[PDB]
Amino acid sequence: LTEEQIAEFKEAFSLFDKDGDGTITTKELGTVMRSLGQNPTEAELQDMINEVDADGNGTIDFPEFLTMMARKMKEEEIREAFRVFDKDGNGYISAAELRHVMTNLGEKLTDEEVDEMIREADIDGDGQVNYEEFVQMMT
Amino acid sequence: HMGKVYAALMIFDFYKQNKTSRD
Ligand SMILES: [Ca+2]
Ligand SMILES: [Ca+2]
Ligand SMILES: [Ca+2]
Ligand SMILES: [Ca+2]
Ligand code: NI
Repeated sequence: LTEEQIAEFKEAFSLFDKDGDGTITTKELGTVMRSLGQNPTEAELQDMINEVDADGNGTIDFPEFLTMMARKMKEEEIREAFRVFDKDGNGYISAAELRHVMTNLGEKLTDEEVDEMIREADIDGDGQVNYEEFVQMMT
Repeated sequence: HMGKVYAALMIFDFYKQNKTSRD
């Protein structure tokens, strides 16, 4: 593990943890899932948590949050993720599209930050993320 | 920097793994 990627995990944890109390609840999961176009049920949210709830307190702490990520790490889902960003359906995530999603997740980003992000996932250098580039990132 | 999106999407996808279809 590197410092930078600890920080990124930490930023992500914070996207979910809207009230900043250090724990992620089903409500906070639901809220993020819905901001990404999904419509989870109470039961689905509880299942997700239950899967990695090592201490049985019903909420997600930082290591459990990493454990969620580790599990998923162990395609059709990637096409769907992709569509969340590629809102005009044109096959390319632009910087503005990336920004729109980040804003709907409540994240405040400088123009430069958004471009940095596109630039990291961009592989061919055309300045956008296409589908195969989104796959590599999810992979 | 794009790391945080990657992680949100992992949780996003973990949710998908845990779906139950229609009543
Ligand atoms: Ca919280
Ligand atoms: Ca817990
Ligand atoms: Ca597009
Ligand atoms: Ca590209
Ligand atoms: Ni920066």
